[PDB]
Amino acid sequence: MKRTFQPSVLKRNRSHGFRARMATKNGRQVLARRRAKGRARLTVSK
Amino acid sequence: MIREERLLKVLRAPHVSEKASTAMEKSNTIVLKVAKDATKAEIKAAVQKLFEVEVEVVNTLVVKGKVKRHGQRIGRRSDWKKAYVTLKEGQNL
Amino acid sequence: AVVKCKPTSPGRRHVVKVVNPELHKGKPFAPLLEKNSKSGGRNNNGRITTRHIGGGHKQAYRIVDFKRNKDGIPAVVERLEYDPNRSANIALVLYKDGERRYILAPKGLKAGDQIQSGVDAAIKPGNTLPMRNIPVGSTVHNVEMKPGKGGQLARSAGTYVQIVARDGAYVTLRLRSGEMRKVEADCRATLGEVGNAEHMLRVLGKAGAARWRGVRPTVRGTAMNPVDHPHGGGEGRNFGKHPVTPWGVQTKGKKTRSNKRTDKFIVRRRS
RNA sequence: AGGACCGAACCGACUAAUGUUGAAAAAUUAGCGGAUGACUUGUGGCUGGGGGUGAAAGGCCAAUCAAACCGGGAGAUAGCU
RNA sequence: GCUCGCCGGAAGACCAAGGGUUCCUGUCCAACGUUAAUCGGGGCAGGGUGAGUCGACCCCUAAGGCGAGGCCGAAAGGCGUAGUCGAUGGGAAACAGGUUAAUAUUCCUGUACUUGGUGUUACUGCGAAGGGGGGACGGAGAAGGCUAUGUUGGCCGGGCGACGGUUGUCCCGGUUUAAGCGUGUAGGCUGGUUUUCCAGGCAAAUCCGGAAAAUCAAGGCUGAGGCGUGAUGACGAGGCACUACGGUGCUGAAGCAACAAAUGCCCUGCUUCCAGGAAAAGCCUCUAAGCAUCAGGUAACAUCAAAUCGUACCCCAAACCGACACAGGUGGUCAGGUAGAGAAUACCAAGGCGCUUGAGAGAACUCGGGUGAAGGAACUAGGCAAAAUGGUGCCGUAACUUCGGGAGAAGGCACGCUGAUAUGUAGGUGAGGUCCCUCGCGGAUGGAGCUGAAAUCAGUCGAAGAUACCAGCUGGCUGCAACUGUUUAUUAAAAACACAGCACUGUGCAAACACGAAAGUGGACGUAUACGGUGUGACGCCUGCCCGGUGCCGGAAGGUUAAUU
Ligand SMILES: NC[C@@H]1CC[C@@H](N)[C@@H](O[C@H]2[C@H](O)[C@@H](O[C@H]3O[C@H](CO)[C@@H](O)[C@H](N)[C@H]3O)[C@H](N)C[C@@H]2N)O1
Ligand SMILES: NC[C@@H]1CC[C@@H](N)[C@@H](O[C@H]2[C@H](O)[C@@H](O[C@H]3O[C@H](CO)[C@@H](O)[C@H](N)[C@H]3O)[C@H](N)C[C@@H]2N)O1
Ligand SMILES: [Mg+2]
Ligand SMILES: [Mg+2]
Ligand SMILES: [Mg+2]
Ligand SMILES: [Mg+2]
Ligand SMILES: [Mg+2]
Ligand SMILES: [Mg+2]
Ligand SMILES: [Mg+2]
Ligand SMILES: [Mg+2]
Ligand SMILES: [Mg+2]
Ligand SMILES: [Mg+2]
Ligand SMILES: [Mg+2]
Ligand SMILES: [Mg+2]
Ligand SMILES: [Mg+2]
Ligand SMILES: [Mg+2]
Ligand SMILES: [Mg+2]
Ligand SMILES: [Mg+2]
Ligand SMILES: [Mg+2]
Ligand SMILES: [Mg+2]
Ligand SMILES: [Mg+2]
Ligand SMILES: [Mg+2]
Ligand SMILES: [Mg+2]
Ligand SMILES: [Mg+2]
Ligand SMILES: [Mg+2]
Ligand SMILES: [Mg+2]
Ligand SMILES: [Mg+2]
Ligand SMILES: [Mg+2]
Ligand SMILES: [Mg+2]
Ligand SMILES: [Mg+2]
Ligand SMILES: [Mg+2]
Ligand SMILES: [Mg+2]
Ligand SMILES: [Mg+2]
Ligand SMILES: [Mg+2]
Ligand SMILES: [Mg+2]
Ligand SMILES: [Mg+2]
Ligand SMILES: [Mg+2]
Ligand SMILES: [Mg+2]
Ligand SMILES: [Mg+2]
Ligand SMILES: [Mg+2]
Ligand SMILES: [Mg+2]
Ligand SMILES: [Mg+2]
Ligand SMILES: [Mg+2]
Ligand SMILES: [Mg+2]
Ligand SMILES: [Mg+2]
Ligand SMILES: [Mg+2]
Ligand SMILES: [Mg+2]
Ligand SMILES: [Mg+2]
Ligand SMILES: [Mg+2]
Ligand SMILES: [Mg+2]
Ligand SMILES: [Mg+2]
Ligand SMILES: [Mg+2]
Ligand SMILES: [Mg+2]
Ligand SMILES: [Mg+2]
Ligand SMILES: [Mg+2]
Ligand SMILES: [Mg+2]
Ligand SMILES: [Mg+2]
Ligand SMILES: [Mg+2]
Ligand SMILES: [Mg+2]
Ligand SMILES: [Mg+2]
Ligand SMILES: [Mg+2]
Ligand SMILES: [Mg+2]
Ligand SMILES: [Mg+2]
Ligand SMILES: [Mg+2]
Ligand SMILES: [Mg+2]
Ligand SMILES: [Mg+2]
Ligand SMILES: [Mg+2]
Ligand SMILES: [Mg+2]
Ligand SMILES: [Mg+2]
Ligand SMILES: [Mg+2]
Ligand SMILES: [Mg+2]
Repeated sequence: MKRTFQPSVLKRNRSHGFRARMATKNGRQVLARRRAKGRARLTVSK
Repeated sequence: MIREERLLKVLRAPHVSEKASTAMEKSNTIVLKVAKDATKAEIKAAVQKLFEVEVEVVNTLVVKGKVKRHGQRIGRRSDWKKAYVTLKEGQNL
Repeated sequence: AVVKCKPTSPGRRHVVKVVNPELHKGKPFAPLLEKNSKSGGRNNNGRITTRHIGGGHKQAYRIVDFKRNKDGIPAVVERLEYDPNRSANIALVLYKDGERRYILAPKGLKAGDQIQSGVDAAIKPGNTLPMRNIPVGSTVHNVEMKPGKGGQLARSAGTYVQIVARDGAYVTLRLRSGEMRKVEADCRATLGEVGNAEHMLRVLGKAGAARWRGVRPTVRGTAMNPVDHPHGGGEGRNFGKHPVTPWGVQTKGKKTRSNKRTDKFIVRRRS
């Protein structure tokens, strides 16, 4: 059966990438929260 | 003109392997490790000045580094650049 | 001419089409073509604002001259063409100076016919004049509402406006709806009726034919649940409500016009 | 010519048996419907939660839907166990 | 290694997406692998991805995104102009052969091609952010001409058979060659040329558009394939020769024709239809400002350059999505032989596999199948399931009907093989030869050779000839829904939804209505033969009475009644 995760790198980066997060103030707050938690990976970018 | 500082930085090491040896002794091609940011023109000029050999053409590829495990800890080796430098049929490097 | 189809299949049995052998069979005139993509009834918020819109055949837009501004220069009708953007047919006309335009094709216009616009133009179908120069009692179409704006009324297939009275700076017009409206006398009109009057005699015949025209299915309010529509709900078929729109407004008789800015121009409503 | 006919690909899912700590959190086997169309499919895009979308089943919106998920008010309140 | 079995429109081959070293070699067997493991997609080490032409980057735009100023909004923000991004689409150029353990249109060999920078020569009006052209476009259908490809014959090399026969009308193997360059054919489109003039193309134009004469009758464009060259080459059966027995050195014959033939090409064509079928750049062309014995343009030649990144490997799957080495899911390309209408189905080729526990035994019972006396729905809620039917041609086919249907109604007959007609017919194809020719890829004639249904007559075998696989059960009465469609992903596919049609009602355009504190946007680049809402639901015959209640519409005298004063 067709499962929910159908990978596409371009869609992944356009939806969740660094530049997508920085384009909006709420995405920038996502980055701030993850930096404050100390995540080794801020975004799906790499 | 590429400067000599750049030319002395560009070449890193000779590459040793069965394919490299066969290239040298069949097609007069030396296989070199070069700088990751080195262009074909830079490799040609550097080889021509530092090894004093006339170069026919340069082919390059980027070698992706291997993921390895050291002491049950996961690391990765660096990518490097390999250059196939064909000499002009009488050079003997 | 209206032709009933033979019942060779259930989707064909009830089809009645309008075939016009006088329409151009080739491609439209390219310099007067533009693109127009479909909306799906969606506005710039991405939301559906008009229901039942979507799909249908791709269509290019034909630039049609509603202003009719080349006055003094005669034009010859090069041909009649099908226009997918409207119910009326259009006419490719060539001006004596070498310019080509599209116009709404009035009834009786044929290739080779001559037309002209301006105050000095003759009074015959296809000619465009200010209604101050058009006689009272005339049948006109493509009627301007503001001088120089371009025709806005009586543009559909087979429609026309009747000049009923002239008083001062204003003409009174009878519109297809039955309304009596005041328009400035300096507004232009084109003599005659819009052609293709048999447009209303076609029978689509099947659901797919409506789908071809970009119309999506209408679901009755009673067929829904209460959360979806005021008419929804009921074990079996129940109504017991005053009929309303999906947004709760009475939909059988309740008037919705509220324009005090243009009230003064209406002599009589359509009734 | 045809929302025409029979029938593969392709799309679907009417019956039965199996399976039900499965090979599988919806399938397999044998049959079954559509198969030039209101068809089907790849890539990309848009619509956001009392909101969307719905040929309308309260269906669907990431195995979650008569109001998604995540974090917070929050140790809600619990005459109940 | 030999044998057996399985797939073969796939269970073969090449990719995109996704993964990321899983690729190759050596080495090890703890753990991982549903068993063992010397093996592995496992551990460890080393190796491996070579491009002017393939792809990306790049130029160009779609949907859509963002958006200088700006407009709007308590703030955050929303929208949007100029623009700028954004492929799933448009835009230059490379092929064949050889080679590695592992890359190859990338390396080597041979033979090419494109675009640009210079410089020499010759000629010369160049010039854009502007104008025009072009790019540039649908569905269905029909046919011709071809090719890929296949079959047979010919040819070359070899063979003479474990058991009757096999020097022949016998058997086996091979019978391949590209891009490019030249030529310009089947087909398709279009009348050409010169002269004068002009309210159009945001200005100009010699370009496009329009008008008016003369003149000639063929001029142009496009275009598969073929042919020649590329190629005295390459490849090539085999033969000879090494092995550290996994692979490699030398040498090399023939390499043709006929027939069949696409879903590929001519074809972005042609015919027809309505539901009327992107954009922009590259490209061609025209001028403006302007440059103006400069620049620049065209042509030729020589020279230089063409960067960067990807390239291993899997890719219907043990490497992707499914927690698994999981009977699931996953877009594109290719399409051999016999039979067959076929990409169905059966059996095979090339290629790939036997699905990572085995070995016995031959109880009940479960699962998946085969057969079955006599009966034949008696079973059961119910013929559920099973059994049965099943092809082509021909004959023949009822009520009813909206005249299309019903209909494949129902039912019935023929069907293998051999010979004759005719040692291969009708048809299709068509060599040499022969004549003519606005002379070549021409025409007419002629039929050799090749291919090749179908019918009739005669005979013949079997229980059975549509023999396997494959492949409708049929008829009658009645409810519902007109019909094709849609739906509860995962217990409901239906009489439910939709539907064409009908009706009522709103709406005069800054439309009603909808999304939006707004600006705006959709409706619609539409304009009452239009658009929205509501109910009903093809079609036929029809749709009666009630306005008291609730709603809606109209009225505005009178009574009552807000802020205000
Ligand atoms: N399994 C056996 C293989 C299978 C493949 C099949 N195509 C054939 O292939 C052979 C093929 O038949 C042979 O052609 C011969 O025979 C043909 C007629 O039969 C003739 O047209 C031809 N002129 C003649 O030379 C060829 N020499 C070798 C091929 N391997 O036999
Ligand atoms: N004019 C007379 C027509 C002639 C054509 C014929 N096909 C039939 O058509 C009818 C058709 O049979 C009817 O189906 C019935 O019978 C089927 C089989 O027994 C059942 O599966 C079905 N449940 C049952 O309803 C149908 N209801 C209406 C059709 N008009 O009678
Ligand atoms: Mg090279
Ligand atoms: Mg490279
Ligand atoms: Mg509607
Ligand atoms: Mg409706
Ligand atoms: Mg309706
Ligand atoms: Mg409705
Ligand atoms: Mg509704
Ligand atoms: Mg319901
Ligand atoms: Mg309600
Ligand atoms: Mg009820
Ligand atoms: Mg009720
Ligand atoms: Mg059909
Ligand atoms: Mg479904
Ligand atoms: Mg099935
Ligand atoms: Mg059917
Ligand atoms: Mg079918
Ligand atoms: Mg319900
Ligand atoms: Mg769900
Ligand atoms: Mg709630
Ligand atoms: Mg609290
Ligand atoms: Mg608690
Ligand atoms: Mg073997
Ligand atoms: Mg590894
Ligand atoms: Mg391996
Ligand atoms: Mg083990
Ligand atoms: Mg052991
Ligand atoms: Mg390994
Ligand atoms: Mg700003
Ligand atoms: Mg914006
Ligand atoms: Mg834009
Ligand atoms: Mg761009
Ligand atoms: Mg693309
Ligand atoms: Mg490989
Ligand atoms: Mg051929
Ligand atoms: Mg590869
Ligand atoms: Mg397994
Ligand atoms: Mg699997
Ligand atoms: Mg598939
Ligand atoms: Mg098959
Ligand atoms: Mg047994
Ligand atoms: Mg048993
Ligand atoms: Mg048993
Ligand atoms: Mg049994
Ligand atoms: Mg049985
Ligand atoms: Mg029996
Ligand atoms: Mg019996
Ligand atoms: Mg019986
Ligand atoms: Mg009984
Ligand atoms: Mg009975
Ligand atoms: Mg009983
Ligand atoms: Mg049954
Ligand atoms: Mg059966
Ligand atoms: Mg009954
Ligand atoms: Mg129905
Ligand atoms: Mg009916
Ligand atoms: Mg009825
Ligand atoms: Mg159906
Ligand atoms: Mg269900
Ligand atoms: Mg079901
Ligand atoms: Mg209406
Ligand atoms: Mg308007
Ligand atoms: Mg408007
Ligand atoms: Mg509006
Ligand atoms: Mg309407
Ligand atoms: Mg409606
Ligand atoms: Mg109904
Ligand atoms: Mg109904
Ligand atoms: Mg309706
Ligand atoms: Mg009052």
